[PDB]
Amino acid sequence: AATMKDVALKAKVSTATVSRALMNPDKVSQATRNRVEKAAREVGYLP
Repeated sequence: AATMKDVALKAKVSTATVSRALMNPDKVSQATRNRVEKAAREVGYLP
């Protein structure tokens, strides 16, 4: 019962990134970007 928000903290992404992920999902670092994609399937939750 995880959340895309909880993952941000786990991957120390950025309160703005995860928040922008719905506005402009093209600012995350390449490396951090690949992790998010995979991390998204794991949690499979991103309202």
